[PDB]
Amino acid sequence: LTFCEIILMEMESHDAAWPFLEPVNPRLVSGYRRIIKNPMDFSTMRERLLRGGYTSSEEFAADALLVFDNCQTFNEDDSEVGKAGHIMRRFFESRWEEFY
Ligand SMILES: CNC(=O)c1cc(Cl)ccn1
Repeated sequence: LTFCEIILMEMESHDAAWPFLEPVNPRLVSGYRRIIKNPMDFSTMRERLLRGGYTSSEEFAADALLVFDNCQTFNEDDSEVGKAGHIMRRFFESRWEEFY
């Protein structure tokens, strides 16, 4: 869970991390409530981590991949959020496989 802190901090401070810092506001994003069943962002993961709500690193990795799966589900690959999402997803997978 130490590395979970390291990689979350690096993700939170990443350049392309702007679409995933805060939860998506369904009032502002049309159809998001309908398309995405399990919304997830970095702050939600951050709150769960500080509270200690992560049993294992796998549960952490699950929510991380959930962020990028949700991004790919709702946004186009050539969209601004989509392009930022591909950067963040590749960043996570890379750093995650470095440690483990
Ligand atoms: C992760 N962010 C999104 O999925 C998103 C998508 C759109 Cl269209 C607007 C704001 N946020």
